Amino acid sequence: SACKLAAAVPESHRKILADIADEVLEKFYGCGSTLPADGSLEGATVLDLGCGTGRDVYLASKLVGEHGKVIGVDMLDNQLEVARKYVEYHAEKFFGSPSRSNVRFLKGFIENLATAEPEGVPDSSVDIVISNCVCNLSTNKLALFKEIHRVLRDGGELYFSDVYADRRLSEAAQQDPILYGECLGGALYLEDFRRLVAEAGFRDVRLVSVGPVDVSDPQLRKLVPDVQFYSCTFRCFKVATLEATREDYGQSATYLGGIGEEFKLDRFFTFPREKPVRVDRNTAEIIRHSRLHQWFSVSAEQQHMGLFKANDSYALLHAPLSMQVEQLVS
Ligand SMILES: Nc1ncnc2c1ncn2[C@@H]1O[C@H](CSCC[C@H](N)C(=O)O)[C@@H](O)[C@H]1O
Ligand SMILES: [As]
Repeated sequence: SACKLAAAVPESHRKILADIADEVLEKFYGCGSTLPADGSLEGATVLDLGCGTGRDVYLASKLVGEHGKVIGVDMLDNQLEVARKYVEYHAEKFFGSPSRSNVRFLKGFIENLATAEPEGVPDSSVDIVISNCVCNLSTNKLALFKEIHRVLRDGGELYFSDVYADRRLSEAAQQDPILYGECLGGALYLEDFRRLVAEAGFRDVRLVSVGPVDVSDPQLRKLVPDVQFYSCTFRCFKVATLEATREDYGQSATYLGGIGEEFKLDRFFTFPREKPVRVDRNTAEIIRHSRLHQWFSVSAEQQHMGLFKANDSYALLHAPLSMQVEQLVS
């Protein structure tokens, strides 16, 4: 019904999740994973938008390690006061519990984290911004995405899970608070998403995972007849030199190990240890300016060879976003 792990949980996250307070997991309902299984998180500052009971906040906590930091934001006392419960519990995980926790919880609206109350979230403080089945619920999406842009460091990354549509919803369906409350009503047409995040400073969206979402309950399915709701997990890097098109300047880039046998960046790129792999300029700028430069040697720009076609799905790479997400999902 939208808000439920609409894919399997990744392996590494399971080991952890076992150890997460069961209360936090009874409650909790987002479409799939909003946190990489890269291994790329040690020492990061992660912010969660609409964190609720803090499932993702506490999973991030273990992932970042004792010396990274997590900040869940949520608008509701009732959701926050549940997650605050287990700060100390989950400090066992770091051995020295009642003291060793990274996490903290701010109360505020995600469209404005500068007024989040315990304390605000200043400009350029965050490495990763996550969210699990929450952004579809915003009222001013452009405002939200700009806000996210204000708060990431340069080379930082919006990496998040949310529910998206085949097509714009009818004027009617927009209004229905039942539909909206099931995290379907507010969901975005994939092409309007891309348009917005770009309007807001993110010109390069990359799709990690797509999930079938089905309304079944036909009291709803009437207002959205031919719609096909999705659950997509998207990374958008904050990097000033990205263009809206994946141009090719001759560069390869090579994963050096440190994490696993291979680093998998998106559906299109998989760098295994010490094997160079050709990339478009954006993909290079991402690696260079993000936290990734440390596991990554990256060739120099050369001559422009027009649109990047060095990939075996290059056709699709350049396709609209709707088409990308029909083809994966089939
Ligand atoms: N405009 C807004 N500002 C801040 N938080 C919001 C919001 N609209 C909805 N939320 C929060 O969004 C959450 C949707 S439920 C998802 C909670 C969490 N991501 C999980 O998977 O458990 C709720 O906890 C709600 O409090
Ligand atoms: As939801």
